[PDB]
Amino acid sequence: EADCGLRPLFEKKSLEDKTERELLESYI
Amino acid sequence: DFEEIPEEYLQ
Amino acid sequence: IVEGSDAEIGMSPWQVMLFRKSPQELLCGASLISDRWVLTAAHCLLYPPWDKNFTENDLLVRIGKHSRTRYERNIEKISMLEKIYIHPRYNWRENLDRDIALMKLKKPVAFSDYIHPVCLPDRETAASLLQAGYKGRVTGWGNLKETGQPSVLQVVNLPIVERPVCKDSTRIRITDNMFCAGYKPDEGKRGDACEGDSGGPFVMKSPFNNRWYQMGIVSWGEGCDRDGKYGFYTHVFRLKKWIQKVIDQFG
Ligand SMILES: NC(=[NH2+])c1cc2cc(-c3cccc(-c4ccccc4)c3O)[nH]c2cc1Cl
Ligand code: NA
Repeated sequence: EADCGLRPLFEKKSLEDKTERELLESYI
Repeated sequence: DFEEIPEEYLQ
Repeated sequence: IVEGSDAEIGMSPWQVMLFRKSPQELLCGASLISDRWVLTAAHCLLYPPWDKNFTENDLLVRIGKHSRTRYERNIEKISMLEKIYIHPRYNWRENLDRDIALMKLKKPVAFSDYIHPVCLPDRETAASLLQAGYKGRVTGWGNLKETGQPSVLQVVNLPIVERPVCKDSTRIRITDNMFCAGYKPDEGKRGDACEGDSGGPFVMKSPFNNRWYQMGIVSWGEGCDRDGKYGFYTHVFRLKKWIQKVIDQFG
């Protein structure tokens, strides 16, 4: 869906949630 | 435990 | 969710709740993929071993929630179902292989800061993200211990495990339509889904285009957070052609 996966309160405002870091950091 | 939900959602 | 914390408002806006009308109880978790489709685990709907076979009329889908038991007036939406589709080769007799099912909502829902669909992965995103050691996130309002229900949506980030380990942890036959995730006893970290979380989403955030994709569905495990054991999830990408097909065949 084009717009899928971009959260109004986070991605769309450039705000991160407290643990997403953990995830991106596991990707390497 | 669940709180009641509006009657219109059962019908 | 065991050893998971409370979510933040709008952290998983695609998290759905399958609610039963009578009695009024939480059944499973599910996710919103478009404005009319919800995806979940087929065992949440049909499980003959325990005479479970729900129908359209028996369920309610509640989207926009945070709280488990409250009717968050003006924030969540409740929809009725038009049709339920279970995968034709769903295997409840042996290992819950192809544990997936789609639900069509009576009417489309409107998105808000609390309701937004998730992305379903594409061969390339599957390929790059489903790697052992990579974490995903699971959410639900399921139990907090094996044997203790939360008031708010819970979240836990788990690593994907290598298939051989998954296999060597159970006596159930694993198929290519499942993947398992969880920490090794050795990693002094825990977390796990549990009763009530079934059907919900396992998602990852693509570091390429910043979107969240739903790679797996909560399918099964043996106990909740037991050491030496893991959780198994339906492999969404491996069954994506099925998905596409019922969608562009029925709506
Ligand atoms: N990783 C885990 N440890 C785990 C545990 C359970 C436990 C369940 C579960 C337990 C009892 C009943 C149901 C159930 C049966 C029929 C319908 C709805 C729920 C469950 O999904 N689902 C689970 C999914 C997972 Cl990943
Ligand atoms: Na474990």
